[PDB]
Amino acid sequence: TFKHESYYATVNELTPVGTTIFTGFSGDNGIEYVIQYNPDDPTSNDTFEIPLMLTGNIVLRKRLNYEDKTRYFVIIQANTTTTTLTVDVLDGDDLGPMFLPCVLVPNTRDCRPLTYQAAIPELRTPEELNPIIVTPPIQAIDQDRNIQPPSDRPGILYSILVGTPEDYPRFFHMHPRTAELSLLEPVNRDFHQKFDLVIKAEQDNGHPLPAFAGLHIEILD
Amino acid sequence: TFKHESYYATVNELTPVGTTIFTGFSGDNGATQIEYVIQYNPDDPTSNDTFEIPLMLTGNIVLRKRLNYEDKTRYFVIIQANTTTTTLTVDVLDGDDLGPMFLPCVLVPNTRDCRPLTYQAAIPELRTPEELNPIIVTPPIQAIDQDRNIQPPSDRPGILYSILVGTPEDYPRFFHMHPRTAELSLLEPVNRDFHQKFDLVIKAEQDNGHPLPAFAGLHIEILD
Ligand SMILES: [Ca+2]
Ligand SMILES: [Ca+2]
Ligand SMILES: [Ca+2]
Ligand SMILES: [Ca+2]
Repeated sequence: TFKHESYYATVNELTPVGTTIFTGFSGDNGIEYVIQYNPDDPTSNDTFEIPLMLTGNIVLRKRLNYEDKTRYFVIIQANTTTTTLTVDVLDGDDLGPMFLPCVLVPNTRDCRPLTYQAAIPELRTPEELNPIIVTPPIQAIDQDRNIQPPSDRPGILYSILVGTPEDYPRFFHMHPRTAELSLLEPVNRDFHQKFDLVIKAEQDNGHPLPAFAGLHIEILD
Repeated sequence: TFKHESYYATVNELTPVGTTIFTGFSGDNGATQIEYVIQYNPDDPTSNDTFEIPLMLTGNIVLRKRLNYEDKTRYFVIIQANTTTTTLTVDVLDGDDLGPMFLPCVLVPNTRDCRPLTYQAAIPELRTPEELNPIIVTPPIQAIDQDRNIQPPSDRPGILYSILVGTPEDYPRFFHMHPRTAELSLLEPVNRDFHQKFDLVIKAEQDNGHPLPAFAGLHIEILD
């Protein structure tokens, strides 16, 4: 018979296969330990294993994914008595940002491509137009919705990656933190009728994992 | 007094902060209380920031910062015992934290980002799939893992190609993309009176449950 009647572990979703994720039967706290097929949670015996049947330590056998599954009920049997180990997956930083709005493409987890829009009158000063209004507003968030603790959450950096015509940096500046768009110089429609830019949103923590969107800017009368 | 002149560990780049990554001082295999602490290494300054010994008496090494195979793959960790030092060489193993990239990948100046791609094709009107297939795309559609050194090779995901979205909306009637080769097939003759051009978005993703997709444009002109 078992000392507690149920047990609990957490595992970061990035934990490599082969890592030992629970040792709590060691130290008088639990004899041959083996994992049972759990009818109520079929995939748990595929995801976790006890390689050394005498110590009862549990090793991760398949790669986890917070987006697919966050809780496992692992039935462990001893030689007879069973117990349930509940294993909660902790969300890890394996995804980058997404721009909003994100309308999912049917039968995917991918956002439908997005082209933000702006329109600038010709021959008017930065002074009269700034900030330039983008529709919908430029806005990105982490696809990782439940990183803990909150101090581990990255910020997002916005930028203009590339664009046509190639002299766009002369006319536009994007704020790296707010995505606010600034005209730097009046535009003459005799020389520029439209700009087509690619905007980037990335994480500031050394793991950019960037998302991209379009920004089309019309130049009016 | 250390038992070996130097030591060696590997660590997967995805290993969470807080994980214990080397235990090889623990079973009488280190020095002969006995206190293990990490020194600043002048020749590798960031190693003492990346690794720590929280329990000074057991000498086990715990990862303190998140690793990145793309920035750095080898650490020289100086460990001192109280007194005598030794070097632990730590190799980072490439982990699956990046998805594919379409080729060619020409880097955008001052970024690590591929310049976006629009693949091109041009189909004559009124000609059969039989006479045109496979449709020639320029450059050829093709993606590879951004993770360049995954080991062993049996751990490498396969790549799945698809047409994500497109305009005009009846493109699936005329075009099929092979999920594994990216080969593009015309399914039906095109009449230029009804269809002049197609603008598609192509996706390349991993088949291992961690898609991490890349996207590219495919423009198709319909000629005389
Ligand atoms: Ca995640
Ligand atoms: Ca993230
Ligand atoms: Ca990698
Ligand atoms: Ca990969």
